[PDB]
Amino acid sequence: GKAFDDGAFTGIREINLSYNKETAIGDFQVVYDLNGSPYVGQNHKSFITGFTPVKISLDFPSEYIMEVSGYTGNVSGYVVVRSLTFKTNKKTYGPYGVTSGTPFNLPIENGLIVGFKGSIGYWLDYFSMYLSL
Amino acid sequence: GKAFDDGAFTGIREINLSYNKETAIGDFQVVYDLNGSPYVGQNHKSFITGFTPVKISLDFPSEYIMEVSGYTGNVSGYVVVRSLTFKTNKKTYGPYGVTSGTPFNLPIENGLIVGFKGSIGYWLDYFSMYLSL
Amino acid sequence: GKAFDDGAFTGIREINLSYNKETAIGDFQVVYDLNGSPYVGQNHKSFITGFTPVKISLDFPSEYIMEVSGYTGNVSGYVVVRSLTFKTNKKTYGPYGVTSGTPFNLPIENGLIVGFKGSIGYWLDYFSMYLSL
Amino acid sequence: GKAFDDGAFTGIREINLSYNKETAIGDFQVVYDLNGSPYVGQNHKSFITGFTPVKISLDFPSEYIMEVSGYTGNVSGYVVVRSLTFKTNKKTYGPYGVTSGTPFNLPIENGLIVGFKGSIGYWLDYFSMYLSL
Amino acid sequence: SGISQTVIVGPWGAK
Amino acid sequence: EQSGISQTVIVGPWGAK
Amino acid sequence: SGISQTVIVGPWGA
Amino acid sequence: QSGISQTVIVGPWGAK
Ligand SMILES: CO[C@H]1O[C@H](CO)[C@@H](O)[C@H](O)[C@@H]1O
Ligand SMILES: CO[C@H]1O[C@H](CO)[C@@H](O)[C@H](O)[C@@H]1O
Ligand SMILES: CO[C@H]1O[C@H](CO)[C@@H](O)[C@H](O)[C@@H]1O
Ligand SMILES: CO[C@H]1O[C@H](CO)[C@@H](O)[C@H](O)[C@@H]1O
Repeated sequence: GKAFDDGAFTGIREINLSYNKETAIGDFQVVYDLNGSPYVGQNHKSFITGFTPVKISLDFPSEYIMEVSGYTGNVSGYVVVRSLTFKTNKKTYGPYGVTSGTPFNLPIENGLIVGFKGSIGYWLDYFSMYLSL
Repeated sequence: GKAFDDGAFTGIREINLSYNKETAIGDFQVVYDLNGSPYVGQNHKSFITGFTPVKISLDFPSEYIMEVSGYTGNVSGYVVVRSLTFKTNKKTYGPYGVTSGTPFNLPIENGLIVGFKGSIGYWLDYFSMYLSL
Repeated sequence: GKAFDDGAFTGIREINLSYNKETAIGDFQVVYDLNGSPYVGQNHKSFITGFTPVKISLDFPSEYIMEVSGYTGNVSGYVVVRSLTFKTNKKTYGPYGVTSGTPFNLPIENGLIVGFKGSIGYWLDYFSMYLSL
Repeated sequence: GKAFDDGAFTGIREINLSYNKETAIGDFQVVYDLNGSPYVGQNHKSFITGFTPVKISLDFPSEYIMEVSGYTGNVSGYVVVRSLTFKTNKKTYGPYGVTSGTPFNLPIENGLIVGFKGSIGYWLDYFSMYLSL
Repeated sequence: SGISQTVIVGPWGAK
Repeated sequence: EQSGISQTVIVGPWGAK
Repeated sequence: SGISQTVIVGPWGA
Repeated sequence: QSGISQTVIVGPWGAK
């Protein structure tokens, strides 16, 4: 698949991903905050289509993600990210996708997620997050 | 249990913990690096005994932890940390304790674990990690 | 004058300023690096004309600023930044302006300048720098 | 004379230095905050004596240094720091020493001084500061 | 504040 | 009070106060 | 280098 | 990467 690396910004204003209840996470795009102004991130798209798009609009800067979690599992022989859930200091968005497989979770006690990187083929194969004060 | 918070340091030189395969993680103590000097952290002791002692002596600063993973679950009705594994850029230490329950993992692509805080009663109830460049 | 704040970025690729040998620094603009892509910062213009333009094109990322120095002093009754010198690991750019008054210097032993903010009327009234690892 | 490097800590609780009106700054010692507790820094002493000691006790954590300034100039053949001034969000301490020579100033708009390094022979030849959020 | 901050992840375990 | 806005060290200003 | 750095955790997935 | 944490350092002032 295609690897992506958004790099680091000053925060997150919105997450736009897509998923399919039978497979996994498909597309992933973030509208970051860059020094007080929105910065529209690159849309990282699946090589296939047919997913359900979702928009998570955060009340930035008062609202921010505090925990990211989800599931990794097999889909047609590939270990990929099947589900994601973003929990902010104000609400929970998700789960989006199939909550089956092996769970993972990243609670943040102090600090902020300020960037994403990973790789997407037919589905989101893996991802990492930039963290900063 | 009794809460503990070592705070942040320059790095990690050695980790001294104990565990019991029937139950969970017990003692936890860390010798950190403080600006070039070993800093002997306090020994956060389990209220009970019968644990198997484990000393993880890192070849600091060449060697550093790149991933901490483990399992959380119920022991005598308490949700605790049943197992821990520390992978460095050189070796994998663990797993210490039974690998059953809900998995969790913190791989680090860039940066360093520089402190630990948590709570210990009969076993390690929970813990967080300080991260820094 | 008009206050400006570029914010923080990943680095610096080019600096375009203007100065007058009898007065002080005038225009100030910066092309930053934003996760690998040049970021054209807004041009912060003096309210008056009469300056000599200067383009400082760094060989990013191998070349980076290690010290920023200059002079402040009154011009037409206003305390302004009269001179600037940028020293990188490869060379020195400047002094630009008038080397008289109260000197100031910001040598960086570790870290990078990643943003500028300040205020410009007829001249650069003042400026501050974002620093990061 | 003798280079020193305290490294980085959590904050500053007290500065203890000495100076002489005929010359320059002599001894320099810092009591840092380390994760909520006082950490007594190494005392960096002049090779000579006869200086006037002064203690700067900050009301940590509410009070913190916002600017450090002073003078550098020749003293019997050596260019050293002849004077120091520490301005906190609460008050100004100093000038200590002799305000003659060329000035320097480090105003901090965001962040904190968390450590000191430098060199002292008969006097403080030079020094650097660790900055952090 | 006068206290330096650090990123912290977790907790993993109870609560 | 944690904001969703990332912080950076800032030194200065030099020039008019 | 002249490139700013940031803590990165992950990856999760394959 | 090093196993040693790093931080921003400014200076020196007093001669190089
Ligand atoms: C079907 O194969 C494609 O999709 C999978 C899952 O996304 C990727 O791992 C793989 O490299 C290809 O891009
Ligand atoms: C037996 O109870 C003790 O141990 C458990 C497990 O560690 C803690 O949760 C609890 O508060 C007590 O400290
Ligand atoms: C002459 O006045 C103008 O220029 C000075 C110097 O730049 C500014 O301070 C001031 O606000 C006006 O913009
Ligand atoms: C008189 O010489 C001593 O003092 C000066 C000033 O501190 C140092 O530079 C020098 O190396 C010696 O230690």
